[PDB]
Amino acid sequence: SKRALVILAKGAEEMETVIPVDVMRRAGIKVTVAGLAGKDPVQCSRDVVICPDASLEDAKKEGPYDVVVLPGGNLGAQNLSESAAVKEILKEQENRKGLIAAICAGPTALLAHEIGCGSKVTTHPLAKDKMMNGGHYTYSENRVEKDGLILTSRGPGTSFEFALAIVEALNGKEVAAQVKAPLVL
Repeated sequence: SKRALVILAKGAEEMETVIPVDVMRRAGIKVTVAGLAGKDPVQCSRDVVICPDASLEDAKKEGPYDVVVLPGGNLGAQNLSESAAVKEILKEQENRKGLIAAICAGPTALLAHEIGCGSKVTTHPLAKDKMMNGGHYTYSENRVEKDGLILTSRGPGTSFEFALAIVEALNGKEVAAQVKAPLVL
């Protein structure tokens, strides 16, 4: 049974964190919502407050994940980009050859941690310049971009496609389709 690690830092975009967690869980994949700052509730960009399942501190110890997903939100992505814990996890996930997914401003975290340089990726239009600084990536405008183990999406309204892509990547076309239907997309 596939496992997903979702890192939630304050400033994180609510819709971008909940949609993938919800979706992935609908797909029978064990999702762990780890609060970047601990086990305390996290205040997201639009003030909705989420209680983490656990702190990154603990979650990190729970062996590897088939997918580690980075939510968007300017500030949230900044918090991640400045976190040493996230740096070690992303790097482990890239050596271990696992999947890394980031939506909206979230991929600018792969940049800060030098993850997957050379991959084709996408971001929120307004996060393109930051993500492209230094030309270490090749930009794309598709709603969902997947270059090997690097899966990126653009924003809130691409979350469903983002999340379903992860599902397909982890459990295949059949499961993603079954999960998708009831969603009324």
